[PDB]
Amino acid sequence: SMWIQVRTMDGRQTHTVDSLSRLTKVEELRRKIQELFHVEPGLQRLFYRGKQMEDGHTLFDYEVRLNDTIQLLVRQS
Repeated sequence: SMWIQVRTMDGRQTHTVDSLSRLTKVEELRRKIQELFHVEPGLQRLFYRGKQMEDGHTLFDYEVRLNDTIQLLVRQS
C-alpha cells in the first residue's frame, strides 16, 4: 500500500493519490487523477523524472517509490 504526489507541470496544483500498490497500472492512476484534478485521462500526460508514463505499465515498472512525485501535463486536445 502506497501514496504518491501528483503535481501539475506549472506547479500550481497538487494532489496525493493514495491506496495504491506498486502494481497499480498507469491507466488506473489516470482515473484517480481525473477525480482529483477533473481532467479526462485522454488529455493527461504523466511524467516521472521526465519520462512519459504509458498505459499497460505499472508504478513498479517506472520504479516509483512511496511518496515520490509524478508530473501532470494537460493537453488542450
